[PDB]
Amino acid sequence: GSQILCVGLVVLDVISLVDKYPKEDSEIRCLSQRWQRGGNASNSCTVLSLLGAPCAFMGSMAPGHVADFLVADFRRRGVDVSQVAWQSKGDTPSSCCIINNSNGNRTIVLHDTSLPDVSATDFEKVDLTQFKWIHIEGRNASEQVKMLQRIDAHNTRQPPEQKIRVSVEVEKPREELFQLFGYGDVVFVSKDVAKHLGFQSAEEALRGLYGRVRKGAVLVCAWAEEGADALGPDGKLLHSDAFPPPRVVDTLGAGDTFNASVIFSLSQGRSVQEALRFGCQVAGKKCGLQGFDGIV
Amino acid sequence: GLVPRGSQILCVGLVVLDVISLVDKYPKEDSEIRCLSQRWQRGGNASNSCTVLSLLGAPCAFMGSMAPGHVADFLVADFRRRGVDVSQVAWQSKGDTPSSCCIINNSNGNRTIVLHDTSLPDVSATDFEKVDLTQFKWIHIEGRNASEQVKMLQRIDAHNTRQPPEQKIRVSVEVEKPREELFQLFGYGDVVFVSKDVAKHLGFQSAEEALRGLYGRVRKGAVLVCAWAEEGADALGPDGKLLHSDAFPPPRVVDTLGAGDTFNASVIFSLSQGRSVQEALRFGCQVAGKKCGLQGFDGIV
Ligand SMILES: C[C@]1(O)CCN(c2nc(N3C[C@@H](O)[C@@H](O)C3)cc(C(F)(F)F)c2C#N)C1
Ligand SMILES: C[C@]1(O)CCN(c2nc(N3C[C@@H](O)[C@@H](O)C3)cc(C(F)(F)F)c2C#N)C1
Repeated sequence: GSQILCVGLVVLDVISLVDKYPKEDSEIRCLSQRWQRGGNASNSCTVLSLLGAPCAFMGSMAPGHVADFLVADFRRRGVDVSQVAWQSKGDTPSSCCIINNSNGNRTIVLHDTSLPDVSATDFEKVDLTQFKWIHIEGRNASEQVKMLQRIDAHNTRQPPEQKIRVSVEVEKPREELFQLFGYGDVVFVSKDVAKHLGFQSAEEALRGLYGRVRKGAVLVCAWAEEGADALGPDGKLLHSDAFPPPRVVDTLGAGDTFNASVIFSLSQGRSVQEALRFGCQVAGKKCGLQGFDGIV
Repeated sequence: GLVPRGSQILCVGLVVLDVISLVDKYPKEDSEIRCLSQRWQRGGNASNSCTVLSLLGAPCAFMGSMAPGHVADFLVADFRRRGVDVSQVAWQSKGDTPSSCCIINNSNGNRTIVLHDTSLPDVSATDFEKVDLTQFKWIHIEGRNASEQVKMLQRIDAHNTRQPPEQKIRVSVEVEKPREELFQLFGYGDVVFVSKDVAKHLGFQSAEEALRGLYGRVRKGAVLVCAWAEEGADALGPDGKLLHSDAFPPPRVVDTLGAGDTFNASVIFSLSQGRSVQEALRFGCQVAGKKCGLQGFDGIV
């Protein structure tokens, strides 16, 4: 019961830092270039390790030079990679990321390689006893629902002391994913998902979507410079203002920084109000830096 | 390994990692989109010419700057896949190996480019000074850091002054970017390639106007070459006779990216084989024309 497991993607982010977003059909020179290990669940692992939490990553990878870079990076951060679902078919996903240096906007052109996703069968092979918290990045929802039902079954057969806490992230406005609201102790819904469902604020989104979550669950919604909100079974809307840096230079992975910091803070026994504030704190620090070094 | 004396064609210039993403529509800033297809390609003018020289059957070498890392590893493996000798690469302790991001909009064909940064130092005259030239029969320089490259060209002239005519290294220069720094390179080389883009920027409206207008800038006995896309290519040498070749357009134009580099490498190859300027012009148009109907460099020969 010592690790935080993050289930989701690992993508190679080929970053270009620009002073202005390029206008279509133009040729701009970038300020700098870097490779960064990406993917939501993968980014959350980086943050958890920097926060001082033992963590594990579970996701699909295909042997090759890109996976070698990603594995070395994960290992350099002390992220346990023993749960990786190695694939014989597909290439490693990669994306071209344009980071605007004047406002931190990040634009991602993802190349999804048909790498088969982590299956309920792959998850069934995992001994859950070493995990205190399991975070699932919403992707192949029907297959992830089965993984979540397995954690519930495990929890039924354990005393309250040994129960594995569960969190779910619904970040893409894909209908398949909306069934994941009914699973997990903590549900993270993105601003992009909330806006697609017709909500114009975090408070509105929480009130509107709370009926979709499991009994006793906490629904969390971060809203960029507007900070973040959370709503629990007691019906009290919780809010935290953002901690924006004086100069916002990179928001790539700011959402993942928030998620990991909220999870970390809750796994440490802190209240929802303290976890919300801490998430905004670390996410805000991240936005004033390139990458993840120096967030703590 | 052992490279026989006077056997290679050396190409000095840029190697870049081109990341090309094909999209339905141009992404709006701060959005996360999925591309239709994505490819990692080795680019750069001198780099592209090396590929073509290898496919033509010429032993060839590339000289350019690279920084140790995963990008350089991809580029080196891609050079090797194309039989290019990479032993002359100027490995750098500072800077990033060039990488570019191209976004191609599938609904209108628009190409948006986020060019490589300027962090990596270019090949210097002192890096070039360390090269034993005896293994090269031809040295092609892609015009970049002109003041440094002029010194490299002066070193080849000095080498040649002490050589019998049969052991003289032939030299070619490409002025492809409309940068004033580069215009001093016209006065160097046996063969000078000037691009249509450079010629137009200098106010020339045809390969003929460009050659007649710029010939006064080349050294005694040099051949000035100018390809003009579908209008074919022209050359002008010391005899004052303007030479022309019509283009050999493919039945359907597929990919013109690196067609200029294909022309340059084919002209060089043909001249290094002892063919005349007229024959080299025609051969350059033929290979460049074949390339335009092909994706990449496979099947150009
Ligand atoms: C958990 C998060 O919601 C993920 C995104 N995020 C932030 N996004 C910001 N922007 C994204 C894009 O809309 C830009 O125009 C500005 C700006 C900031 C801030 F300014 F506060 F630093 C934060 C913070 N933290 C926190
Ligand atoms: C050595 C070269 O001059 C460099 C470019 N080139 C061509 N460019 C063409 N363009 C089409 C358009 O996309 C523009 O880039 C110009 C069309 C053709 C042709 F139609 F003839 F095949 C050729 C040929 N050969 C040969």
